Amino acid sequence: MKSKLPKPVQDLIKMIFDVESMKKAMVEYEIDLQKMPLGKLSKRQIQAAYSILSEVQQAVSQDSQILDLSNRFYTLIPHDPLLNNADSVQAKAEMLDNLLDIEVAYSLLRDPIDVNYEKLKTDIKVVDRDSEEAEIIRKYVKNTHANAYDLEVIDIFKIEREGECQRYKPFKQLHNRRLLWHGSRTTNFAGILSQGLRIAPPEAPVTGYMFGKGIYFADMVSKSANYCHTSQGDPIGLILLGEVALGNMYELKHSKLPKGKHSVKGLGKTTPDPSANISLDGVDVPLGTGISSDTSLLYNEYIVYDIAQVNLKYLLKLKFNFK
Ligand SMILES: CN(C)CC(=O)Nc1ccc2[nH]c(=O)c3ccccc3c2c1
Repeated sequence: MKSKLPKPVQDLIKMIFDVESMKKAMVEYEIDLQKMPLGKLSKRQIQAAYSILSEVQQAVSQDSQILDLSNRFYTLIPHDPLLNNADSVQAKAEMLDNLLDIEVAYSLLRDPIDVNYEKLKTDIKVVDRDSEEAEIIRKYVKNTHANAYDLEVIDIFKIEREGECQRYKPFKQLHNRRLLWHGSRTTNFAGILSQGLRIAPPEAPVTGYMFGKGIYFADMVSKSANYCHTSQGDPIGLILLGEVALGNMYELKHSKLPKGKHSVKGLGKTTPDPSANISLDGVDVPLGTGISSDTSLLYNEYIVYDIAQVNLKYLLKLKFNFK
């Protein structure tokens, strides 16, 4: 029966639950879809591939011994590439980080649009273009952009994740609560809305993460926009905006969080203008233009090591221009 959901929401549900986009990504990840289809994909083997990927990372102590386990990974994950380098492990690490959010997407998936919206267990409300919050969101995109592509906001959604507010409740008393970006691939978003924003498992190798396993954020929209993996063919992507209770920040230029700190701030070369900082709802919004800050980073990085420190507030349907 005719759904009463708005068109930008209706079209977003079609986008985040696109079966063809999932199979398309599996082809691009070189995965042999004939020996392992989309359906026969299981979490039990993804987690097993990780514990074998971390064993290749263990081959730091000691070439014939490495390839005996390197090919054993290709036994679990069919491919249609020798894993000995640290770069080779990180590449397959990002693949499994993406594959798991597709296994979650197709698990939920297996009128129809209204069932899928409720399957995600989230309230997605469209934000009007004339609203005050739309100007503040559009200014944050236009001013915190670094120039190889141009960004234009197609839609703004106020996303209310089920059971996230009561989870975020104790961290709301923390100081320095900022509104930061989290960019991810269009396919992962079905899992990001149901399970939420998560941290990498202990099975996964630590080599791939600069500041260890946690939830990574940025103040510059362009930084997170690169993690959308958008091309000339399909330029539409999805980026998030979440309330991150940072509090006591551990400022790093280059173990686990000191007794007293609550977050890590990887200092960068360029920071959004602090004299142009708006404190909307008692939450800092660094929508100023990029000014200069020894630092081994592009721009600033904000990492939290507790899933509850995050409260996903907005969602943006972005269009990418290629010059
Ligand atoms: C630490 N890594 C690059 C491995 C990885 O796949 N994680 C990952 C995965 C998704 C990420 N998304 C982001 O928006 C982001 C922003 C600033 C810094 C990092 C990220 C980010 C990082």
